[PDB]
Amino acid sequence: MEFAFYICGLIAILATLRVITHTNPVHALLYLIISLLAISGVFFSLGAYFAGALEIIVYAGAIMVLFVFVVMMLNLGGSEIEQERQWLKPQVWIGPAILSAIMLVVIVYAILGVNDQGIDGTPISAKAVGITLFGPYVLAVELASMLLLAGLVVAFHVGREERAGEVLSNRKDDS
Amino acid sequence: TEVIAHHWAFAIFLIVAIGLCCLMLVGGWFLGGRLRLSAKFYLVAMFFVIFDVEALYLFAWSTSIRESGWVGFVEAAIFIFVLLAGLVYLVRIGALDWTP
Amino acid sequence: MTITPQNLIALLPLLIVGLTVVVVMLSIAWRRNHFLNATLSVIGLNAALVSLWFVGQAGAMDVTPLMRVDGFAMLYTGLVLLASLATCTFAYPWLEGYNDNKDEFYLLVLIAALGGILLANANHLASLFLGIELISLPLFGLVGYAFRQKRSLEASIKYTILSAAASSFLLFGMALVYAQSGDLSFVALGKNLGDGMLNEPLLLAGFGLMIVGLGFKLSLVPFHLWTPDVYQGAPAPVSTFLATASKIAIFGVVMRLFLYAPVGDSEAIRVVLAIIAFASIIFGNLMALSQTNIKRLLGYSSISHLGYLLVALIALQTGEMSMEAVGVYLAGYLFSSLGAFGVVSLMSSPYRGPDADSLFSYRGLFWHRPILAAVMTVMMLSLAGIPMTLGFIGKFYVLAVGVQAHLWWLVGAVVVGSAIGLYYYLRVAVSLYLHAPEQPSNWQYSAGGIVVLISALLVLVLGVWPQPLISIVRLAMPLM
Amino acid sequence: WISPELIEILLTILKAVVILLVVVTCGAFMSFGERRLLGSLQLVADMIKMFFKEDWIPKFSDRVIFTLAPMIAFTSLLLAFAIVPVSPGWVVADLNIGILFFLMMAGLAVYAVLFAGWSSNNKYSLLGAMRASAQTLSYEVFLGLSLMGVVAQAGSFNMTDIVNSQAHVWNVIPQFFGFITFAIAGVAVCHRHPFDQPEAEQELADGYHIEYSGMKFGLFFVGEYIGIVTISALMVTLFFGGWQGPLLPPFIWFALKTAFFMMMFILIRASLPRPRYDQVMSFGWKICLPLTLINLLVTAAVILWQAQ
Amino acid sequence: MIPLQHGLILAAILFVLGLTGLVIRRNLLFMLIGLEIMINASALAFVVAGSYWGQTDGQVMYILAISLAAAEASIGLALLLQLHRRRQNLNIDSVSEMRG
Repeated sequence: MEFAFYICGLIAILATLRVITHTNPVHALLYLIISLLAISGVFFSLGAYFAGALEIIVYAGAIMVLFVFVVMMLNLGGSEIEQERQWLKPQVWIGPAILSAIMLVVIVYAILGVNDQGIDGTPISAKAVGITLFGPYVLAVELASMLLLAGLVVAFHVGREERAGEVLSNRKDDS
Repeated sequence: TEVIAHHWAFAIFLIVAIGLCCLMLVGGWFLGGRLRLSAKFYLVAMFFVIFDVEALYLFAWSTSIRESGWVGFVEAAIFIFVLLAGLVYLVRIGALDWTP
Repeated sequence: MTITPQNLIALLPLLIVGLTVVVVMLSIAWRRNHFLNATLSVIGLNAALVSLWFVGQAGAMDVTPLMRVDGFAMLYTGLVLLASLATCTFAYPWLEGYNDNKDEFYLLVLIAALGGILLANANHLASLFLGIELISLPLFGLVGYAFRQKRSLEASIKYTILSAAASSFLLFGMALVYAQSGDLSFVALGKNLGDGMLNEPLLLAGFGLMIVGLGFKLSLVPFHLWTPDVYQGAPAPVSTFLATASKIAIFGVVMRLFLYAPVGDSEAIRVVLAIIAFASIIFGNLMALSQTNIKRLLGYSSISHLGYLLVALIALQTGEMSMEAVGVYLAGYLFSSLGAFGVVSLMSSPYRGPDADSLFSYRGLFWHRPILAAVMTVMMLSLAGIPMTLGFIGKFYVLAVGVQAHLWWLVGAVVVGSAIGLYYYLRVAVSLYLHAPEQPSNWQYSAGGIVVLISALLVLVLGVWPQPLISIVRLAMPLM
Repeated sequence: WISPELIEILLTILKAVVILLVVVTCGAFMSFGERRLLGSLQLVADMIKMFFKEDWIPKFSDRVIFTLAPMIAFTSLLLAFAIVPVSPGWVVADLNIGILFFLMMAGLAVYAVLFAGWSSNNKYSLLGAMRASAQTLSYEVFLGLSLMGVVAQAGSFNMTDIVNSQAHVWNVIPQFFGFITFAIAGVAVCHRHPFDQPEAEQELADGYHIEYSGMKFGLFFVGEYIGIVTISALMVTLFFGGWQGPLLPPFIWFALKTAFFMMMFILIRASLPRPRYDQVMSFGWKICLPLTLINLLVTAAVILWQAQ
Repeated sequence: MIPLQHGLILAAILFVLGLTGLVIRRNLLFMLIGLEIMINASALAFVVAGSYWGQTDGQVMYILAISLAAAEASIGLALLLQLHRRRQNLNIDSVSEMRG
């Protein structure tokens, strides 16, 4: 399982490249969905079966669901921003791209110089993650439950409606 | 010499399923001649997401249920107690009822 | 490793804070009351402080691979707990004139206090990551609690996006140092290397990305650009909390990481933090010069004070008193920022709706509330490294640590930054005594008043007599 | 190039293709079976008619996700069936994550409804898609816990270990709460009759099946039914005895139990009326989720009590 | 079979592309999308690091990463909904009322 890993990585890079430089956001979210699927295939190819199954269960089955839910909810197509077309102008495109590409070349120079023992087999199943999830790492999942509770409280308090109606036209400053 | 055959069977199953759907679609094609929805839908999607990520800890607990003793049961019990406290808080505030 | 019944004693403040979290949440569900929930949160934090005393009665041990509890952890847990208590006592009068729900604030403050306690106890990379995220994420709804207002919503947006970016940076750096060293523990980050091999590329780059994330979380240069907007937009108790407790816990876990890991002997991370501390002190004192708003000025002052903490941290492997100096300066900075932001919170109480602009206008503060002006100018003296205050004791400890290990550039930076800082510090101190061009009977407003005047008496007493603070800091010594 | 390993591999490929064709024709045939229970060549005639009809792409829509929503609705819950073992030597997937994979497929099932709702350039179809997607999220949240009851009883995720742990006692009787929660979640996610068409409370909401004509509608028409037959297969292989029987062959037993459970689904089609939307969401959030969490805690205490 | 360098380079490339899409784009929704790209890249790097040494800590850090991603996505989407309901636009350069 090495050529599958390489092709999944290549189409993941391609899919997120089409994510970054797209115009309408629902197609970009679809490209991110297939990118998450490819990274899940990468996770499967490295013996992390739980990680890839989790990516499609959680990251592609719940998080992209939230993104498309918001997009399909408030009805953006990117209106008044597609016609501007700021990201497909070059004087904004060279700067951050070559800066973050300098970051890319320096961090992959930092990647090299480490001994290569290779990715081994022995796929770590969910049983090992379970036995090391409630052994040494108990407080991790307890306070992660507390953290998820805090995130739910924050986002519910910030983003509720305060108005009655299952169809609402947009008023400025909520009437 | 059996798991390779199983992986091959999985591969041909997936490939021929998408190929069957593609050929079915193109055989159907060939022949013949400012508003806003709501905020409670986003809220229920967020409830689904948060409780699914807590369900992930329950997912990983369910595989190692026997190898972890009663102390792991106690830790998962207080985890589930925190989960149910959050759920009953959501029930009692009124953010979970629909009332259309 | 398993957790023994006697290991539950060292876990007690975290369990008490979690129990008061679920008790407060059940009280919100059952009744939705403000005073009862605030009293429950205060009682839970006080019981956590008595539990910290009970921990001090017990031993200091490694509870799990995630957490090791010792005197350093006890000191930072106590500081975070009393900062959260101060945040609640400053937030009740602000929430008294609030139109929407006013109990999720206490819930998020309690959860962020739990995150600060986890960071105080963090002996692990996963524990560090979870602690800073448990600090960051309740603060999103704390900053955007007054999301009806424009500026609080903008500050919440900026804080959320930049904290997500810095969390990604920290996570990638932690992944790099896990790829380099095959153990996620603090003490085993360079144990597989030796004989001058310690300056390896992958470990150094991962620690650089971790430095980027923690420099966002400690308002260092040039990751400090979130500081004034977040301080200004957030409510004043939120500014108090994310100035004192969050930054105290993040610097505590940074000090524990740089003490326990053997990368403190590396002469590249030390130089990078020397440059960062130099630029942080100099830049923050420079942009705090021409400031009229008090919250932005306090944010730049915080940038300078984490710069002073960073120069106190550079000499950790040589000065032998850097942990004590950092603890004393953090006690002084905590009390001084607590008093200043308490004056800011009490004068900006209640909320008075989102339509009215929440400008401070500290000029003429003495002519209608003299005690608040007195404690505010005491904290303004304390933040400048001026004597008869505890901030001078902290500055003296920082300068002694910097000059013990011969950090001449950093000592000169501290001197120049303090000389620049006292300009606007005493400018605010004078301006709160001038004549006002234009221009309270409740029990909890009085409670905030006695809290800030107790902070003023504490900094005055420990400025004229710092010896009990030195005794209780040196008694709390981490296990080497 | 005649080698017995290649012969065995090609026989496994033949097993995969015959199980795919048999599940497809099972769904297609008992579509007509349900329509009679509410002439097997009538579906062949319908397929000929649907093949000889033009697919309409709306001029206000796009030619990618409008056709990709029925793609998801068919193939996601089609490859959900690859997990199911019908016999010890007639299985196509023996991978370790034998329950998480069905969770992946059920999580991706909402994409079809959402993409169809946007693809139909119609506000009412979008609102109906929002209602249906909210319902299926609100039930697939605890679908996982309903499966984790049996997973915790049987130890691992592998369905072979599940059906070998069903040797002494089937999991239906110790866990009836898990059985009813999984039945409810599978009814709601696959859009079965009681948790179906949530447009009944608003006339500003319309279905996502509208503006789908010909093959793109037939993909949904066969995809929901392939989904209900693979949900029935999941149900029998988890809670009932997978391929387990005294005398008749194991695949005959599997077919008999699957047929029994979709005649039970026909009984569901006949008996209960459709509840209101608020009642459906309130049920799925307040009753089902604490009950399955309590079921997981109870089966944890049970399996840790008699562990000797 | 697979060197660590290729997997870490893939994760680094994803992190670079996510940071680039976070910087160069004015839309807040696309900024959150890029943030989740960097979170997934760091999680992928942790998964490769855990799979190289054979330990299960990489997958646990992946679980913590996706829990943070879920909660942060919920918070960012609630903030995006509030920004749309108040400002009626999603230009991140528009909400810049705080000058130095």
